[PDB]
Amino acid sequence: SGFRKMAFPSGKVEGCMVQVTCGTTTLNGLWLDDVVYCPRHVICTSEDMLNPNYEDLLIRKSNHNFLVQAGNVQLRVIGHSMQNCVLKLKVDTANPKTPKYKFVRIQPGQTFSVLACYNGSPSGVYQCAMRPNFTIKGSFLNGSCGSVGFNIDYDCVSFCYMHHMELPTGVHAGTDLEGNFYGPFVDRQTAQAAGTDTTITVNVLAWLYAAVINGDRWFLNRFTTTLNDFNLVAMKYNYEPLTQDHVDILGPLSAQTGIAVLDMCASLKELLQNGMNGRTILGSALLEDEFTPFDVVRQCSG
Amino acid sequence: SGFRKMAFPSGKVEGCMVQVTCGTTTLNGLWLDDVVYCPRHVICTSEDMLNPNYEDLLIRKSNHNFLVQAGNVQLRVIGHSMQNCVLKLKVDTANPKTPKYKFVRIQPGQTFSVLACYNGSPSGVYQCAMRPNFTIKGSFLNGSCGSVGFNIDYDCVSFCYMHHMELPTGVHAGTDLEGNFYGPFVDRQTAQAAGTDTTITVNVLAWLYAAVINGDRWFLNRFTTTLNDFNLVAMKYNYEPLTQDHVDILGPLSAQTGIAVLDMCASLKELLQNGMNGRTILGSALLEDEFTPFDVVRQCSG
Ligand SMILES: *[C@](O)(C(=O)NC)[C@H](CCC(C)(F)F)NC(=O)[C@@H]1[C@H]2CCC[C@H]2CN1C(=O)[C@@H](NC(=O)OC)C(C)(C)C
Ligand SMILES: *[C@](O)(C(=O)NC)[C@H](CCC(C)(F)F)NC(=O)[C@@H]1[C@H]2CCC[C@H]2CN1C(=O)[C@@H](NC(=O)OC)C(C)(C)C
Repeated sequence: SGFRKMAFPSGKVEGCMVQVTCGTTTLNGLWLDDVVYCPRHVICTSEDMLNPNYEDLLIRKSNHNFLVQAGNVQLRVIGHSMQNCVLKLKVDTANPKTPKYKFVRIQPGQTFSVLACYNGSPSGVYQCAMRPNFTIKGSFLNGSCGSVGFNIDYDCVSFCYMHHMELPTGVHAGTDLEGNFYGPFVDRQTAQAAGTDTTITVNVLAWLYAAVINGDRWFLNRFTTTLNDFNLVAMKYNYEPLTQDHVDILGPLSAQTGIAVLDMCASLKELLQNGMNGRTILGSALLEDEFTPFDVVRQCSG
Repeated sequence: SGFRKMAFPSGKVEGCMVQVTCGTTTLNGLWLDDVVYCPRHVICTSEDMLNPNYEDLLIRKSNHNFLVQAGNVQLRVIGHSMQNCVLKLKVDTANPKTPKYKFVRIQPGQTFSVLACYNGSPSGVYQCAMRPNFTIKGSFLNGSCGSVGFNIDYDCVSFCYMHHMELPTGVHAGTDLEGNFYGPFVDRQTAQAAGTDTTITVNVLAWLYAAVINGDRWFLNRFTTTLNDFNLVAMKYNYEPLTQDHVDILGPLSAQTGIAVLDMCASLKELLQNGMNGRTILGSALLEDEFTPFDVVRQCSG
């Protein structure tokens, strides 16, 4: 029993973190096979950041302008190219610690683990979700650019996020491992703000199932609701629409607990309208939305 | 910016996890140098668990009764001994992935990362605290025994917890890596209950400093309090006493934010008496107590 915000073991990713320096900018890179992936803004100076033309800035660089360090050893850069907002540095050595990996671009609502790094050294691991407004609520300081987010599927590391920036509200923006930003953000130091965020409804329902699996049932009720009437209440509280596909994905949890999805929706509706009345669910006084249905099944079934 | 429940990168510990089987009981072991450490209850049967005499049960075992598997390879057991509630199995191979390590017995209020494992395979990592009642609020299923808790200090892994059991309230009990239980618990399937828990006051204050460092200041006030008057209010809310040593440990955070410890105590007193009035601190509607002052400095300073 128990339910924690649980990250994937980070070992397979720790064995891929390197330091990348270009001029006075040092950040992290991801070394897989003979390629090091990092944010392309590693080529910028403070003046360039305001409005950079990355194609020009990269044309002015050579392989020797990039210093890649894997622990105590230097990896010679033998080639370079830009793919969207990432820079790919071909190196002379294939990483012997390269795990089985994939690059995936996730959807909002999906969770992942972040391995926060500084100077190519892993510092900590935590669990995030891609918010509906395409930001992540991470914990990143200057030097963390190039830190990655990932999921582990059996023995395959699926990389889904690379860190690039912090928005004025303290939330974070970045790209997939092919350098495409999540959301409308751009890698330039200019006025950008996250849109209004919403609650990931399917994940709140998944976490209410986790609470039931763990013996927290106080919020359950005899009522059911229709998907339409639930969505009418959900919109009012800035919750994402619950779809029939979401109801289907919650099927296994619904069957394991004997509580139909629309029955759980009536509990969520009652919680949204009345609050918790001084009570907690899984040690939280707020409705948690950063566990997917898969995270709940994984953690509760091992 | 940002503040998350952050675990240490688990790689160094993942490289030490093995599976240990004795009869039909399979659990996890920790392989460091040529020794595998695991819960001694691996030698018990369901009938033995009610009231075992471990000295007898171990005398009846031989090295060949223990099956140690490190991934796909079998590690031959060449010796065995019991130290408190842990079993130490000497094996024919020294772990080539043995990090720089120490075994430490932590105090209540200290935090650590748990690498949850099943059949010698790491499943997830999360952050815990040793509660004042000597339990941990973990997330563990059957098969997780032998999973360890640790801190990483520079390049040294300090192991502090090995998982053994779950109490009726859903919280967890275990030992240090030398097999001494935290708290009054014993490794036998009999009536045991955790005592009433309290809030780790020094950690709540550390997290209020983390909130200020991250721009959350709504709870601050112009008042100060005395250590005695704060402790009089703290006892009323089941909070641990705040000591002068705690006030000293919070010194660096107090100096970085310009808010004296007793000034922050007046904020905590006001929060305990009035509540949050619909507001949150670092995304929480409860006062968090599972970040130590060191965790805050580490995460906020990188
Ligand atoms: C990152 O480049 C790094 O770690 N380099 C050593 C750095 C990470 C900062 C933080 C707080 F998120 F960890 N990112 C930046 O400084 C980025 C940089 C690349 C893309 C634009 C350029 C500015 N920038 C920012 O994060 C700025 N934010 C915005 O411009 O938001 C619209 C600030 C420096 C935070 C104002
Ligand atoms: C652990 O032995 C294991 O993973 N083995 C394969 C197991 C872990 C259970 C859990 C839920 F915490 F992950 N631990 C036990 O089953 C222990 C076992 C060793 C010490 C006593 C004996 C019973 N036990 C318990 O956890 C029981 N709890 C108590 O007896 O609490 C007083 C239950 C089986 C949970 C009732």
